[PDB]
Amino acid sequence: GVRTSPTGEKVTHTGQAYDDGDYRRVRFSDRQKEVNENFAIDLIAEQPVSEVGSRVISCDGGGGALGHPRVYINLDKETKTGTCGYCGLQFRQPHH
Amino acid sequence: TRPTIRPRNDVVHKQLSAFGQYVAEILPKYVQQVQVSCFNELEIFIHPDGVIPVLTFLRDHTNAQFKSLADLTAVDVPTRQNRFEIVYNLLSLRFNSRIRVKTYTDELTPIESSVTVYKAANWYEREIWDMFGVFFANHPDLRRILTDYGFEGHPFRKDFPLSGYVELRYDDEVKRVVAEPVELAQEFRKFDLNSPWEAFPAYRQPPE
Amino acid sequence: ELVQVLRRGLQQVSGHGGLRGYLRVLFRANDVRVGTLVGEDKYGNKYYEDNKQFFGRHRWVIYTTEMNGRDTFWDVDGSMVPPEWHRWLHCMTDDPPTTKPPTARKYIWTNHKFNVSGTPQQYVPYSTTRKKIQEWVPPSTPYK
Amino acid sequence: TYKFVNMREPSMDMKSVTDRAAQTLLWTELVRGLGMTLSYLFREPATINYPFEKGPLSPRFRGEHALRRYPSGEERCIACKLCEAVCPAQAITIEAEPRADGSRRTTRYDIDMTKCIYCGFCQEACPVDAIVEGPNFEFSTETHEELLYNKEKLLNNGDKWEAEIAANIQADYLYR
Amino acid sequence: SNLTLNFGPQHPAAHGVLRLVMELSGEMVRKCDPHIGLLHRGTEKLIEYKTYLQALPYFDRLDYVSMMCNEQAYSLAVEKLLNIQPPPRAQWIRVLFGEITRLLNHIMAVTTHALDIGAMTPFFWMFEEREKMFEFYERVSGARMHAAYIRPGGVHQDLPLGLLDDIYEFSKNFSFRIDELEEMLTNNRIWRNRTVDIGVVTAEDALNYGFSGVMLRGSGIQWDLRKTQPYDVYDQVEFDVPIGSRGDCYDRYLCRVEEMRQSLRIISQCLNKMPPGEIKVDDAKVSPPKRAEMKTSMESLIHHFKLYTEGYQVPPGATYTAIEAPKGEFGVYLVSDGSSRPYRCKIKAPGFAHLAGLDKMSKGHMLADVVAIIGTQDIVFGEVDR
Amino acid sequence: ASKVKQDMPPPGGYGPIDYKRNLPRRGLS
Amino acid sequence: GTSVKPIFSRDMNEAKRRVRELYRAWYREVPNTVHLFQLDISVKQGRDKVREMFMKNAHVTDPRVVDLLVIKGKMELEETINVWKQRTHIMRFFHETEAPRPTDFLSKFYVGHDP
Amino acid sequence: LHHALIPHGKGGRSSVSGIVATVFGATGFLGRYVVNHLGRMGSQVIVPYRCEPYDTMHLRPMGDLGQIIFMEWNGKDKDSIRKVVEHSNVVINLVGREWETKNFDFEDVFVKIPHAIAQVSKEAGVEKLIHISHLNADIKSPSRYLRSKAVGEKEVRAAFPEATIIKPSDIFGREDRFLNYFASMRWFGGVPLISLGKETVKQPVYIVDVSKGIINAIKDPDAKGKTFAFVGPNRYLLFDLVQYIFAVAYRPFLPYPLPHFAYRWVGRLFEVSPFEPWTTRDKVERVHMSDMTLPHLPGLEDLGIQATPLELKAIEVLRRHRTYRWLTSEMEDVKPAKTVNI
Amino acid sequence: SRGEYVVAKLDDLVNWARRSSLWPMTFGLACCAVEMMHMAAPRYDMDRFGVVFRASPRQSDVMIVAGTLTNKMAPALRKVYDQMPEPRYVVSMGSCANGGGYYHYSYSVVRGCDRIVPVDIYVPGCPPTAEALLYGILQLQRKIKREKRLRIWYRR
Ligand SMILES: CCCCCCCCCCCCCCCCC[C@@H](O)O[C@H](CO[C@H](O)CCCCCCCCCCCCCCC)COP(=O)(O)OCC[N+](C)(C)C
Ligand SMILES: NC(=O)C1=CN([C@@H]2O[C@H](COP(=O)(O)OP(=O)(O)OC[C@H]3O[C@@H](n4cnc5c(N)ncnc54)[C@H](OP(=O)(O)O)[C@@H]3O)[C@@H](O)[C@H]2O)C=CC1
Ligand SMILES: COC1=C(OC)C(=O)C(CC=C(C)C)=C(C)C1=O
Ligand SMILES: COC1=C(OC)C(=O)C(CC=C(C)C)=C(C)C1=O
Ligand code: SF4
Ligand code: SF4
Ligand code: SF4
Ligand SMILES: [Zn+2]
Repeated sequence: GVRTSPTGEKVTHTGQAYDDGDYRRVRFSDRQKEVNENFAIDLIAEQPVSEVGSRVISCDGGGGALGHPRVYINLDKETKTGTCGYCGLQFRQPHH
Repeated sequence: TRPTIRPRNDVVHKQLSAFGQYVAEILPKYVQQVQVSCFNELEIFIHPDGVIPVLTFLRDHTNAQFKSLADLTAVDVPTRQNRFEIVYNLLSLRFNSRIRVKTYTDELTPIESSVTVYKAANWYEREIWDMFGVFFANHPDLRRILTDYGFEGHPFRKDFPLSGYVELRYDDEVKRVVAEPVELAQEFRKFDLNSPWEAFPAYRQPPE
Repeated sequence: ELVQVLRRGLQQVSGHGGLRGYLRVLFRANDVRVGTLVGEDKYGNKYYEDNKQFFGRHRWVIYTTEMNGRDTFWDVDGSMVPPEWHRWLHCMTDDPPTTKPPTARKYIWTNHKFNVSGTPQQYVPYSTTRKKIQEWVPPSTPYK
Repeated sequence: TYKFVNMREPSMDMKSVTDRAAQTLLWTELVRGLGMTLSYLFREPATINYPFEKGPLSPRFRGEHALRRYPSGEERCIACKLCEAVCPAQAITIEAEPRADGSRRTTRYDIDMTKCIYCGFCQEACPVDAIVEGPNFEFSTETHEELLYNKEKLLNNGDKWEAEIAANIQADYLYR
Repeated sequence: SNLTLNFGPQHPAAHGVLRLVMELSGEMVRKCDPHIGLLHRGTEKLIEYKTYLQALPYFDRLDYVSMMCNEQAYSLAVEKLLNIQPPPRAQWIRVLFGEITRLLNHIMAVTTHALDIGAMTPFFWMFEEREKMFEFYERVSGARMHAAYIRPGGVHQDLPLGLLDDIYEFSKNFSFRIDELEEMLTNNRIWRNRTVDIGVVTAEDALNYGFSGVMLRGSGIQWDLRKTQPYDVYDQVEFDVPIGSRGDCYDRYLCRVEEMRQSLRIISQCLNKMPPGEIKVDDAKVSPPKRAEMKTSMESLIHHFKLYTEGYQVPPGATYTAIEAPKGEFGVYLVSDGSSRPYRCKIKAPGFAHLAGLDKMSKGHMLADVVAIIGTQDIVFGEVDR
Repeated sequence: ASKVKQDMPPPGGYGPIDYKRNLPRRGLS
Repeated sequence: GTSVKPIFSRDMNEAKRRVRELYRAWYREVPNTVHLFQLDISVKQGRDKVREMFMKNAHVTDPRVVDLLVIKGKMELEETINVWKQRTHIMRFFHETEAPRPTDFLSKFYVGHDP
Repeated sequence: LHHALIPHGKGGRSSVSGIVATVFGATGFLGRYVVNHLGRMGSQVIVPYRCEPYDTMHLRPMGDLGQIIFMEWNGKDKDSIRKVVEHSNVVINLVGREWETKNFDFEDVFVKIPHAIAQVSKEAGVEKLIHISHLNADIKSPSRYLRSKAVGEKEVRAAFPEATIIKPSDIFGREDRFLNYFASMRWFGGVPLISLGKETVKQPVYIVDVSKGIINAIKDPDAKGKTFAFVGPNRYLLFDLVQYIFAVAYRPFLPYPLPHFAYRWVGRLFEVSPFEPWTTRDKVERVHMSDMTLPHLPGLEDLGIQATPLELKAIEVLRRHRTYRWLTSEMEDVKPAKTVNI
Repeated sequence: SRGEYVVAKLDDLVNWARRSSLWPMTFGLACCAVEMMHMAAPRYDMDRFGVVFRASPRQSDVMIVAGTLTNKMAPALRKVYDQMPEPRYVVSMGSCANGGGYYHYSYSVVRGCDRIVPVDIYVPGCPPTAEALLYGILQLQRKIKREKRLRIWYRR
């Protein structure tokens, strides 16, 4: 989700962009500013929420030993989804 | 206790203790202490004045015959009144043994050169002079060995900064290499690593 | 057995498509060996193997003459190989990507880029953090 | 147990004396050396045809660094700073803050490749396989500044080389 | 007056960065004054600013012709201070790669010695074998020379499934390469003229000057640290120690060739007797746990975190640990104050004492003789300057 | 939970490896 | 008594004698240094620089410190005589590329925070 | 003052000086010294170059990482100047040529290019402009080179009213065309001098003084629209100066008088070279013309610089011109020449 | 124009002659020189590209800074660089020469050889493999293929 700035400079996913008065912009003349186009926040927001039939679920990021340390997530709050602290995947219990 | 723990040898411990007692008995004028570490290393702590006699004894004694000087270096402990610790490592090929001899000095007290006993000492003392500033008397040719020509200070002292005081570059106005005060684009980042919980109870110090 | 060597050379000449292709590969790669085609890039690189050659010469690549924007008839470099064929060519695996394709991901580049140093596209470093200290803005209205 | 290398005595009979005289006056051992060089002349050379042919490597090879993602596209790095703590050259600089969605992510991840020793300690320390040493070794530059990598460059490297990095990790992770 | 000449640092025969100030009468060498420190990087202070794991890669770059041997010496010192024991498979791997490293070092020494004397071909013949051993290094660690593979817990990783077969394939053929080099050099009258009775040193002078390794064995001294003070599993292998009788360059060259043959012998024994089991000590307060355990169990994650951030603490004490490195006795005087960072780490390099004796060895010789004597001492200045 | 698989020497052992010097005479009188 | 042992000198008189000998040697050597290193400075400049270095440590009142300073000066003279030093090493005494820094309070206040 | 441009550090290589300077003509004699002085204290330097990049390499070690940026430019293209001055707060113009090429003459390099630089810098918002002219610039000067200098300084003042104009006189240094030019005349055996050089007075100035003066003018808030004259501390008759130059080089001095028209003919003959001419008719005229005295203009001393005399810096230039026999001679041996001062 | 074509062809000829005959100085500092020697070894055989070591700086075209540069060593490296006839090129090999590397914070180490001499190509690695150094050499050859000396001279 790359947007442009008033000077035309591309904005990074961390939100960095030189101001108009900033002289450091001169380093991009006759060259380019390296920006990664795959914003992880939007990509993780695109993932669907899993529904499970237990109060506690377990997440390891997928791939077993190729994922992250395995953690357990509580799903007692009905008006909220449980989020993995490593992966960002979301889990919930069936409602309504 | 078996698989992961290093085994200990008690025969060598006993032999090294007996030889330490032997050396201490023969030279009571200079020997201040004798220790045997629990991984079977023998050290002898002596007064500085006995650097030449003790070493000579260890080199030429029939029962000692430590005829090889493996290493000679210094250790800097600022909290001591005598800052510098001088360490000789000796090897006896006849008896297949090793011994360590230790003494001390400060910034203004010379230590007698041991080049007459071991030729190998010649460069080692030079290094000690270059890195710590300890002067050796009667050295045949004492000067810097490791540092740049005209270098000021002794970098291996604890109070010497890691990056030093000066840095070099090429200047086109004078068409030569010049030295300037150090400036670092990224400062070295000091890490505070020690745990606030004691690790080894066997080394606990009295609370004074 | 000299005639066998000479006929081997003639077959090498004829196996590059005639004199024109033989000279083209002789002047582009300084080598005229004929191998078995393993695969072809989407960029145009061709990959050959000959298991009778000793280790190191048993696999090779004939580079394309036109990568993303530059003419590579003479100017070729090892950074033109895409990662899957890179893994095959450096003998980090035995299975070519044709028979053992890599896992597909939506974020993997669909177009390999070679080394871009010395060009406008080259990477320029910069700080990725925002401003730390915020300055006071004086009021725009007179004070008396 | 020991052996001697230079403790033999030549024979003093007329036969051996004349053989040694012939060796002295007719240059026999020099001719043997010439024969050895002539033998090497007719062997196939060991030279490969770089860059059309490449040197052999293994999946464990440590090369250009990269930052990786989960299959969903979310970054693996959670800014624990273990790689920064363990790096023997102090080549890694990390700044982090809570993201807009509350995630623990970096705002700065810099590697000075002119400080780095390519020891791979960062990838051993990492608990989520976020930072890796890739297989690429052909990335020479024309300026010093191009070798000071920021987070955008490392993420681009990950997206560029993941197809090979994942296969390389698949071949070795059971040894780790 | 005598003519004063700068031999190096920018000289093909200076073995890197060395400023040999020579006083010459004609081409007779009246005095040699080696000036070093052109590669002094201040390694020991830097080590004082690192944890024990962080300091290990410095030993790769001390003697950059014998990397895993320096790793082994430093690991043995840290193990002694830690009162822990590597597992048997790790020790066998250590000895195998130490012998491979000795092969690499001896190839480099002999071939560059011949190159300096004027024979260039054996360098080219043997550096292909060096490249194959570099491939072994890379397959085990991912790096061709600076492996960082041997660590105070054992080794970083276990062998890949096909490595022993390739090592055996290389070893069954290396002896013919040794034979070809010998055919080029050993009986050549020009080589003997350039080597025999050059740089003679007596046994007593060698002992008093602090020499070690081949520089002793060429003079008839029957000493070898692998036989008198074995460290890992060297008491379980059979090999002979080559001994010279003249104390000159030629005898030391013969000793190095014979040591290469003995290294092939030891490598064969190590290949046949490799045992199964783990490759680092099963003690997670020293050696990091496996990745699968670190991502599964709480204690494993805690110990991984602490070992990679703070590092393991070493009980206070000082050790001098020495090994028979390919260039001679390589030693470490390591002092621990109880924390995770060493208080002092003095490195003992055999090349230091060997180069300090260059002036003694060059008396009554010429310039080319001094070049040969430089080659015969097997000097790398990374370890000399530190 | 299969059998442990590790890099090991083959059953029995490897073939013998030559290490001694081999310089044939190879000459006339 | 304080029970301290000497290096060379017994008191300050012998130390001053050694200082004078070292100064004589450096003063004699300066013109040869100007000739051999092909320096663009004059002999008077070199002798003034020599004088300046000695004056810096003039305040020291301990004979052991003076002895060590004389040893270091002799080492430096030996480095210079044998041309172990290069031109850059000799010219480092003159700080030719270092911009001058004002000692006044106002100048320091203007430039930065350092005292 | 735009926080990113607030000075920081100690004034060394890794410091921030707060200066963003675009230096036109930075690949010449004065350019290397100016760039080195800017990079010593940690300024961001922008180098517009038209030459082969191989000829800019010697300027690369003069700055910390990222502090020297190289960009192509065309003297006849306004957009190149715009591109290379868009971000600078200081623009320095050191563009000039001693001879006329088939593509650029004196009017192109001393009037049109400086005027374009001044106009584009004023439009871009650059606040400080330094323009280098000549001390002898005159609208009625016989030399083509001097007349264009005067016209160009007028046009620069018109385009950028707050510009600082600096007029030096015959800069000498290691890469100069003043001491080297006279030393190289030994190859013809004798030195031809118009009127034996007895009616020409010179006041040469050291290169480092000029560079330091440019730096101090950049850092001086009072020097906005001022015109300075950078001259050395002594004035010499041309004969005496050339005699001293030949004495420092230990070469035999054989001066002979040449008529003005004959020297003009020699300049014509040498002008035909497609490469850098050994001399030109304009060059001959400039050499024989006396340096002006402009006491009403401020000088180097007004910028805190004590002018370096030629007697302390001639050896560093002329030692290269000695034979092996005289290479080691010290600087205080060659009996400094006489000065016509007051 | 005829002059443009002639100078362009002469530029191509001179550039080809220069890049086909690259003679590096016999000069090494530390660990990286071992990989340089392996690049000279038969597997890579740099001599087949026209790259031949020569000891004298007067007969060298390229300087490869292969290893750590100390403060004691910097004047000698600058001196042997200055004694190379022009055109000359510098290749920086390894982290130590690039920016200091493992010893960046040492009191006795120059933080990158580009503080002493101008650098054309930076080769990353500790050490770079022989293949990586060969890649850097070929990149320098391509850079030499791109220069326009006679065309720029004609443009003057
Ligand atoms: C008369 C005596 C004095 C003059 C002597 C002159 C000698 C004669 C000229 C010799 C010409 C031979 C050069 C042509 C060979 C080039 C081969 C080709 O490959 O070059 C390509 C393009 O070549 C150049 O662009 C042009 C070369 C020649 C330019 C025009 C020819 C001018 C000749 C005029 C001669 C007159 C001399 C002056 C007389 C006074 C670029 O490819 P390259 O990078 O290499 O290889 C890449 C490596 N790979 C293939 C393994 C991947
Ligand atoms: N040296 C002296 O005696 C004193 C100098 N003068 C003035 O001082 C200034 C600099 O002097 P100096 O360093 O000796 O001159 P130089 O010859 O050394 O260099 C002048 C600069 O101007 C550039 N340049 C010249 N012509 C053009 C052009 N047509 N287009 C683009 N750039 C061009 C050159 O670049 P390139 O290399 O590409 O040609 C070069 O970088 C000049 O303005 C000069 O007039 C003031 C009093 C005398
Ligand atoms: C045969 O050509 C070569 C040399 O010239 C004799 C070298 O010096 C070197 C450098 C090695 C020595 C010890 C200086 C190499 C690698 C080489 O290949
Ligand atoms: C292994 O010992 C070494 C040498 O001897 C073979 C060298 O020649 C050199 C450098 C000289 C050549 C040109 C590589 C180095 C750095 C070195 O370490
Ligand atoms: S490879 Fe080693 S030196 Fe490089 S960033 Fe990782 S931990 Fe640091
Ligand atoms: S890359 Fe890995 S180790 Fe480094 S901060 Fe990110 S998650 Fe932690
Ligand atoms: S970069 Fe690495 S391999 Fe190269 S010299 Fe430095 S420490 Fe050694
Ligand atoms: Zn998860």
